Amino acid sequence: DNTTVFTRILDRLLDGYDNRLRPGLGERVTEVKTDIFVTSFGPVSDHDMEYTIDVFFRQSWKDERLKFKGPMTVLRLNNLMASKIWTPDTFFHNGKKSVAHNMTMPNKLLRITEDGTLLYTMRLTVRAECPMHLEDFPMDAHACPLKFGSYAYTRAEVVYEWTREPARSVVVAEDGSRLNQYDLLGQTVDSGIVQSSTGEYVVMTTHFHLKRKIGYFVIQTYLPCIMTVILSQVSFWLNRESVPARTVFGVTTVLTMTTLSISARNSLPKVAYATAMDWFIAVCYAFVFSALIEFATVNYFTKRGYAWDGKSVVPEKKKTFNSVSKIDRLSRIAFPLLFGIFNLVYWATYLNR
Amino acid sequence: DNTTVFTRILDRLLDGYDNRLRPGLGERVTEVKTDIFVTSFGPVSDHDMEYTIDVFFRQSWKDERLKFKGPMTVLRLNNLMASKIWTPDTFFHNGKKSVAHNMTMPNKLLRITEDGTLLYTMRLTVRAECPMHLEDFPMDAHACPLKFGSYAYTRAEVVYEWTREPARSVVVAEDGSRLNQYDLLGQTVDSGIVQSSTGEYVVMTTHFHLKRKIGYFVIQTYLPCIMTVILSQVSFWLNRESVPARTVFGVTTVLTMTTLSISARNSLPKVAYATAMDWFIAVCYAFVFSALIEFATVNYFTKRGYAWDGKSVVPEKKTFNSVSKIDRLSRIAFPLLFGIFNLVYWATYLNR
Amino acid sequence: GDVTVILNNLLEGYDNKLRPDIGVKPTLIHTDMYVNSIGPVNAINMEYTIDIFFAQTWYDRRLKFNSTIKVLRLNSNMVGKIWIPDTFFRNSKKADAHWITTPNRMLRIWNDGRVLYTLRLTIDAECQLQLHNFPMDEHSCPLEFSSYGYPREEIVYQWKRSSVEVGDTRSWRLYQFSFVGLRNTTEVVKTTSGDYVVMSVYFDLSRRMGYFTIQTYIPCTLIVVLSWVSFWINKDAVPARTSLGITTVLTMTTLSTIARKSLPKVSYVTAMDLFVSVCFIFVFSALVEYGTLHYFVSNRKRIAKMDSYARIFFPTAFCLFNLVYWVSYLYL
Amino acid sequence: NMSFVKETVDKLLKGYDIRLRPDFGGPPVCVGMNIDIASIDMVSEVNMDYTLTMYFQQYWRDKRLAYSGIPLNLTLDNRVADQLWVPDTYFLNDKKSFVHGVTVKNRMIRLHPDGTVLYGLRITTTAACMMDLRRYPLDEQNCTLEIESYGYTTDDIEFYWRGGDKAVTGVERIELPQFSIVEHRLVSRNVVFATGAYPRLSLSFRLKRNIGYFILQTYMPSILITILSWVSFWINYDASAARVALGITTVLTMTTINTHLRETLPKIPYVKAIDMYLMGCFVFVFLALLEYAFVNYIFFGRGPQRQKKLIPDLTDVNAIDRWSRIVFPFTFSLFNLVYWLYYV
Amino acid sequence: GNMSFVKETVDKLLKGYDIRLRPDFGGPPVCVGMNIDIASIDMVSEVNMDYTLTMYFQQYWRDKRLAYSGIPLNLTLDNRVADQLWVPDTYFLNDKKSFVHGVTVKNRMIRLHPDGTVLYGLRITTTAACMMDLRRYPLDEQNCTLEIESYGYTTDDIEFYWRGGDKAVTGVERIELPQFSIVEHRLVSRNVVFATGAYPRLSLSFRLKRNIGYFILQTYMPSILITILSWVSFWINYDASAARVALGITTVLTMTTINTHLRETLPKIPYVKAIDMYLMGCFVFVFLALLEYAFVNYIFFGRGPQRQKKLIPDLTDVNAIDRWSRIVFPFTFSLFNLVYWLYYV
Ligand SMILES: *[C@@H]1O[C@H](CO)[C@@H](O[C@@H]2O[C@H](CO)[C@@H](O[C@@H]3O[C@H](CO[C@H]4O[C@H](CO[C@H]5O[C@H](CO)[C@@H](O)[C@H](O)[C@@H]5O[C@H]5O[C@H](CO)[C@@H](O)[C@H](O)[C@@H]5O)[C@@H](O)[C@H](O[C@H]5O[C@H](CO)[C@@H](O)[C@H](O)[C@@H]5O)[C@@H]4O)[C@@H](O)[C@H](O[C@H]4O[C@H](CO)[C@@H](O)[C@H](O)[C@@H]4O[C@H]4O[C@H](CO)[C@@H](O)[C@H](O)[C@@H]4O[C@H]4O[C@H](CO)[C@@H](O)[C@H](O)[C@@H]4O)[C@@H]3O)[C@H](O)[C@H]2NC(C)=O)[C@H](O)[C@H]1NC(C)=O
Ligand SMILES: CCCCCCCC/C=C/CCCCCCCC(=O)O[C@H](COC(=O)CCCCCCCCCCCCCCC)COP(=O)(O)OC[C@@H](O)CO
Ligand SMILES: CCCCCCCC(=O)OC[C@H](COP(=O)(O)O[C@@H]1[C@H](O)[C@H](O)[C@@H](OP(=O)(O)O)[C@H](OP(=O)(O)O)[C@H]1O)OC(=O)CCCCCCC
Ligand SMILES: CCCCCCCC(=O)OC[C@H](COP(=O)(O)O[C@@H]1[C@H](O)[C@H](O)[C@@H](OP(=O)(O)O)[C@H](OP(=O)(O)O)[C@H]1O)OC(=O)CCCCCCC
Ligand SMILES: CCCCCCCCCCCC(=O)OC[C@H](COP(=O)([O-])O)OC(=O)CCCCCCCCCCC
Ligand SMILES: CCCCCCCCCCCCCCCC
Ligand SMILES: CCCCCC
Ligand SMILES: [Cl-]
Ligand SMILES: [Cl-]
Ligand SMILES: [Cl-]
Repeated sequence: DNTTVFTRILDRLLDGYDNRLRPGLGERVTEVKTDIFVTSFGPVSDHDMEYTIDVFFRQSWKDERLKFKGPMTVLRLNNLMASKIWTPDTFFHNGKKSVAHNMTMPNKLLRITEDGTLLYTMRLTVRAECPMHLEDFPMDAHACPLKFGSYAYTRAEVVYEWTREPARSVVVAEDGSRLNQYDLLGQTVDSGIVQSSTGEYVVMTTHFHLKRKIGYFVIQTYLPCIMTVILSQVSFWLNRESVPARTVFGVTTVLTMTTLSISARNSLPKVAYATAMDWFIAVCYAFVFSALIEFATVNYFTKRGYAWDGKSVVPEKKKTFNSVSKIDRLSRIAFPLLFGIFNLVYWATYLNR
Repeated sequence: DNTTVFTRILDRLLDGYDNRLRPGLGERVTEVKTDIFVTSFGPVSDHDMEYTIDVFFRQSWKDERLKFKGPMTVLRLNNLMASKIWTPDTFFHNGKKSVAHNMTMPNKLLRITEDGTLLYTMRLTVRAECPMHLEDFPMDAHACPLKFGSYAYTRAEVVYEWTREPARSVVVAEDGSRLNQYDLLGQTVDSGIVQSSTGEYVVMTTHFHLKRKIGYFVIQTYLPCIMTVILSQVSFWLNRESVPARTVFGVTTVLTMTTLSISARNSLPKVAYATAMDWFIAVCYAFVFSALIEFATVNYFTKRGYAWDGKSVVPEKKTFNSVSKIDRLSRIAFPLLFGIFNLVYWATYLNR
Repeated sequence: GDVTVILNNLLEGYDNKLRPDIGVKPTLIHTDMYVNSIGPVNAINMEYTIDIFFAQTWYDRRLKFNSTIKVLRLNSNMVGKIWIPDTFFRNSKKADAHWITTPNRMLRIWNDGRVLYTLRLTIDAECQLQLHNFPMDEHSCPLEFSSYGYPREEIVYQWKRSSVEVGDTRSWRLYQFSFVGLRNTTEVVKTTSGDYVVMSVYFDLSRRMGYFTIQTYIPCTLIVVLSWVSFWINKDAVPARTSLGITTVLTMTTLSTIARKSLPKVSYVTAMDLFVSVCFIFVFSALVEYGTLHYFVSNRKRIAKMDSYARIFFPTAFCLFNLVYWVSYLYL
Repeated sequence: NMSFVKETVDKLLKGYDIRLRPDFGGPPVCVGMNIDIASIDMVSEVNMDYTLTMYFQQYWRDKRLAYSGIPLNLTLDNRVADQLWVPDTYFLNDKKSFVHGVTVKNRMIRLHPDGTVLYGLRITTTAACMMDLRRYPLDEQNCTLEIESYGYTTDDIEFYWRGGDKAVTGVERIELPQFSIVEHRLVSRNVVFATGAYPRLSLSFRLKRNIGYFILQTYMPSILITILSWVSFWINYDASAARVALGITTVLTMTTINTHLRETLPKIPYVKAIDMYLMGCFVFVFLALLEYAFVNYIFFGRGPQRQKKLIPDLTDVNAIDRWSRIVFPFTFSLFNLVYWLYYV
Repeated sequence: GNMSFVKETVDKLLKGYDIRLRPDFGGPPVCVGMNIDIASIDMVSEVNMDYTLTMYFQQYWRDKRLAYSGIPLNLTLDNRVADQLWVPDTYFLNDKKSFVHGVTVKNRMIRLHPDGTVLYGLRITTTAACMMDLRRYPLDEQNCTLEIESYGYTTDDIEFYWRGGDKAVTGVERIELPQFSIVEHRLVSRNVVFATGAYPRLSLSFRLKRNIGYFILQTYMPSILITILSWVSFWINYDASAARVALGITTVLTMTTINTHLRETLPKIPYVKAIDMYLMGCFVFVFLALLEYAFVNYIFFGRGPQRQKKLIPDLTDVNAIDRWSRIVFPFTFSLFNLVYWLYYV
């Protein structure tokens, strides 16, 4: 049997090993090198201000107690032996009940080099806080953070560093994107120190930059509002004696704008400030209500309740007929031009920034 | 001491026992007698095509390694000692996510008779798949299955049987009903063999027969549709010169039928075929457009734009429009056809 | 190793089933709390979420040791080996610790026997809300904790002066509420098992009305203003003013229906309900005005000037009602 | 002294057999129980269940755990409960339950010098409660929690309420937004199964629904729409567009209100009390529209015939309108009086 | 075949067994043959972009340490022995959530054979990600895959293969999804290069075709019928402004409501779907129908007095415009339907 030597080496590895103590205790500071491979950037939840990310999290350190000699250079350790060895107690500061995958077996691995170098990899699904400012919604951008560090060990005991330079130490898979209404522009990587009542701790931070895609909201909200505003202006071209028809135009357009405003806010969380979409909806409501007020003003000055018969002739100022309203003729030009100017100003203001 | 022989027997019961091997391995087939007491038939989810059931599951078998002699005739084993012996690896073939209750303690019981007979009872909640065909919805009936058997042992190793006659081995409690829109007519019990890539396995099956209650949908969908259809016909009795009013009748009834059609399928899975309710809604929809098209045709043949003033006189054939003969015929034809359609529909669907 | 032998010696003869000073005096616990964030306030379920670092300090004479090392800093490995208080949150509906990547706990033992034990927790805590002044309501939500089994004669908890502390509240998940302040209290609660020292932290929250102004108040006011346009239309246009009236009434009914979606099914009148009901009364009266005007003008035959009177009366009454309502509910 | 207490506790657990009940060959163990209700969370009509948080305490004597020389109640660490026999209590109608586990398992074990054991748990449990909604929302419900022993019979274990009628406390402090607790009851009996008798305890609550929410949500909108339907009676008969618009709008609004109200709640097959009121309002508005349909038909289909030839009278639209004005409010008031006297 | 002899054999096999070493630790790679029996595919979700799948997952591999003689039958052992034996570190790469069923016991199978072959079976339900391209929705076809990989072992240690070839996966033909139909399934075996070393990989892919029957009843027919409803306006006289305006306003608002309501039950994708194109076309049709009457009314009541004072269809005659609309609107709608259905189907 050629496998007895390996069993002998594995049996004697943990002789006198105390896993309650970090490596190099009382002699130096434990050095942990970390790197992250994001296999997919999960969906972003605006209602919860949370985002999901599935990662391969790799840590590496040195433990002189676990040195060995033999024909083999690297030893793989099973889960039972890995639980009997000290490992860093890394945790995510802004975590929201992440999950460690356990199908078919615990998706983690521990390797030991002959010189005492430990490599420890695991597969995680991290849900993390991404607080948002939705003032520029739906044309806003965010920088979602991911911060992690040791829970119990201060900077005088355990310190974290990036394996490569910080830019290249977090690698995102090319095909690993699960975003529907966002674009991952890039990431920034940094490290620092955080104070607390228990002491000073090392923190490793990664910001992911996201930009919202406006395509869904253009179809959902903006275009119906524009069509409603255009529809309200069609009433200017009807004869002033069609009182019920123009009233129907006004009331139906106002009701449609109210319904659109109510439906539009269902996407966001219930924030207590106005977004960019709210201003657009408010201006469109103002235009529709102004069109109805214009009809009311026109109806105020209408004298006769009957329309033009069809056969009679109207002289210049027997049976007489109402004249075409001057308010209607001016409104036909004023309303579309002002709405177009407002659209130009709005889209220039919000898209450029 | 009085309470020392029991401790001695319990200690000596497990000496030399190997729980990795089934009873009679390599000598005979292990026979398991099974029975079920349904404490409550849980709700049925049409959208997910599944149902919940709460049961007391009883299994019994023979283990000659565990026979004993003493003052007692039957012993009870706690959860730890119960975990130290062999038990069947029974599982539900169509189960989705089952639960074994353990409040306050594990809801399990293991009893051993002096001859070596083991009785093992558990309390379970099982969510099981019940595929449904909804062509006759909401007047449809289903037979939801519950299948179970050994996961690892083939028919040559473990076989299941019913403790009594198969009909009498599954007992449903009288008060155990948590159904809201279904009636449990009964159940049928059977057993068989299933082939698979690993071998042949014994399967024990129980089909529960359910019939949907139509009361909810009659109020929710059918009566609004019938009222909308009746409403659309009221326009036949208004004078032909009231052009805006009859147009309002037509458009509003059309919108109501469209909304009802959209909302009818809300509480159903996205099946690719038409149910019985869809045909009823479609026929009512056709009736409403028939009424509106009738009004359009009547309006096409109206000459004068003014109605009959209360003072004038209409000479027999200032002139006035006569009452449309399309309206006079439509006043009876539309209700008669709708009544005949309802008679045919409810006759052909209530006894299918 | 020096630390290994010390740890081994400390655990020799230790019995974690027993308190320190089991039959001498009560065990004094000093508590401390860092609030990472106060999650959303779920008004429907009468609960709120909170994330904390919870720390407890006490003395154990069994853990004294003499050595050059003044303190041992340890991860969660030794937490299950020594006695720990059985602290629990009384008003908690659902709580959980954190276990990724490892258990988020920390232990520290000093040479004089002082033990510090900290852990990260996420707690859902019930908060009963009085919604009479909704959406201008303020609440004081508690978070209570005590020992489950040890009465006041055996364990006594205590605050560490500046005990409860918070970080950057701008990053919190509060949207409908703004954090005003907090306070701490201690008391004795009597149960069938004995008397227990219960310690509470009250967080004061004040609702932000900006969302509801957009959602309910502005649309209802706009519909009420729309109902007044009927007073300027010609009285001969019977279908037009009738259409205005019915459209305003239906829209107000729909707004009333959807205003209550966020709230729970309380059985009393909130401040929003009064506003919606008054708007309903005004639009209904606007329709009834034209009804009586039409009946007196045509169907039946100062009354003719009803539109002129209404043009002044309705806006003035609406403004007066708004002034009284807002002054009553905001200032007084 | 901790050394003496440690020695006593070690003595008690040495030789203890967890597999045997306190009096194995003797009379049955009398297990007293009491409950302290911390909260009653949402009572769901859709799921037909209610959630209950409680402190559940059991009391029983065990001679093996008696100790002397220590005049104290030894409150031990909760982990030692795994080393002692405890009753196999469970709940029949429970669907999902758990013991809270922060910061540690919310579990208490306390010994007394005479061998008495107090065992406490903090339990949140969802329990089934089938509801009869025929009188909804003017209905009362009776929701129960059953407590039983899984394995033992009356010859081995006996249950009783510790403190009699005062066993369950904290009920008066409960408040629900939608319900009011009017009464709670305790029952103890022995269910005679085929294999002997089993002890049973039962905690029942009677819940009365609050009507105030539904008055604002459904009843007042329906009444207001029905009153709106009567405005058509004061409009001139020849204004067909306005009256038809009123009638159609009111009818469709009533249908919409009924449908949206019935969207919630389970798909029960029978008619609720709210459904009766909504159907009555629908009938009233439908009759209001049919009134104008009849008036218009009478005018524009009998005037030419009456002129050529030459309860209220059927040949005068004004008389029909006046009769409707008088009769519709009176009939609606009578219907409301009959409805509200019947269900209250 | 006495139990005592089998007990002796089983004790002998597990004595000195090292769980930490693979079956052929010093030798060539150990070949693991996998096969799957699909029990059901439950919830294909566009909102979450994933699908749920329940299966019996079996792995076969030869272990010379476990070879036994004398007993001529295959030994099915209690499932708890799996913890005492080496098993492959297999995992699913695109898994979001999964578990092994655990009632009445852990649904796990260990079977040994005289030559040392080990069969290890698990009943697993898995939620797996599937990013769906919804441009042609609801006339779309989706490709959803399950990837199987080894966490730590490279090709020098473990090899994967589908045992039985194309027949490795079973039960696909018996699945009945209400919204989809399984057109094809494929098995792929390959070696990925994630670093300096090759890793085995297996892939089970399915191609799903969506059923159009639900959408025909839900979306297409109501929109077509509303579009047909608008054309009734062309048969009413020009002077009946209330009726025609009511008809047009009702049609356009109903189309807007349908379009808004439909899209809320799907993820907020930024691009235009096939259903959106149809709804937008119907909206344009009803909008043009209303603008037709607006133009007719304007022509009459704003160029009749001027033309009388002064003194494609003919722009002066309102009736000619109406008749032209009667002929042209159905024809154009039918042409649009033809072009739409030919392009996507
Ligand atoms: C009804 O039935 C239920 C189902 O059967 C039943 O449920 C369970 O109860 C048990 C016991 O009460 C629970 O077990 C405790 O769980 C703790 C962890 O809890 C969380 O995690 C589990 C999932 O857990 C595993 O996963 C965690 C990570 O989450 C790992 O940390 C664990 O090691 C373990 O590992 C595997 O899986 C991982 C992937 O998940 C892999 O990555 C990993 O590699 C492992 O393979 C969740 O399920 C929990 O959720 C639930 O519970 C909470 C609270 O109740 C609920 O709020 C929530 O909603 C969920 O319902 C939770 O999230 C364990 O830490 C704990 O084990 C400790 O203590 C015991 C002694 O009591 C020790 O024997 C044990 O070794 C553990 O610790 C030691 O370690 C601690 C911590 O480091 C030390 O402080 C301590 O000193 C001690 O150290 C000593 O010994 C070590 C031995 O090796 C040594 O190494 C040390 O160096 C030292 O010397 C315990 O297992 C279980 O979680 C419940 N849930 C389930 C699903 O089983 C329920 O109780 C029944 N109820 C009734 C009334 O009958
Ligand atoms: C139910 C109603 C049905 C109405 C339908 C009527 C039919 C006619 C309409 C067709 C709509 C066309 C839909 C266009 C596709 C939807 C919008 C879209 O996705 O295009 C983007 C540009 O958007 C943008 O510039 C944002 C700005 C576009 C705003 C367009 C509105 C023009 C309003 C002018 C005022 C006129 C007033 C009238 C005055 C006379 C492309 O960006 P890019 O690929 O880089 O992705 C980056 C990231 O932002 C996601 O896109
Ligand atoms: C919110 C309050 C707003 C108050 C606005 C108050 C607006 C205001 O001052 O109205 C007066 C007038 C109404 O004009 P309009 O054409 O509607 O009405 C004609 C006007 O009243 C003539 O005076 C009448 O002739 P006459 O004298 O009897 O011989 C003629 O009678 P008939 O021939 O039909 O019989 C009427 O039809 O409007 C403007 O000219 C302003 C145009 C630009 C207005 C701005 C447009 C954007
Ligand atoms: C169930 C349907 C029943 C239909 C049965 C069909 C009943 C049927 O035969 O009606 C004929 C109908 C028009 O009849 P309707 O009564 O509407 O119109 C009268 C008719 O045009 C007379 O000819 C006119 O008298 P005159 O001599 O010119 O002076 C009279 O004018 P006046 O007296 O006002 O001056 C008009 O009122 O023309 C069709 O094409 C109907 C297509 C039916 C399509 C049906 C659409 C659904
Ligand atoms: C299941 C099949 C049922 C079919 C039953 C059909 C019976 C009713 C059909 C109409 C028959 C009829 O014309 O006589 C009703 C009388 C006299 O009418 P006329 O022919 O002399 O103009 O005029 C009247 O007095 C009738 C009252 C009309 C009131 C207007 C509203 C009618 C509501 C219509 C509901 C669909
Ligand atoms: C935080 C203070 C907010 C004060 C209200 C801001 C209103 C901004 C205009 C948005 C109006 C809603 C859209 C129109 C609804 C018909
Ligand atoms: C503010 C709208 C004015 C309309 C023209 C008088
Ligand atoms: Cl996203
Ligand atoms: Cl049901
Ligand atoms: Cl909030």
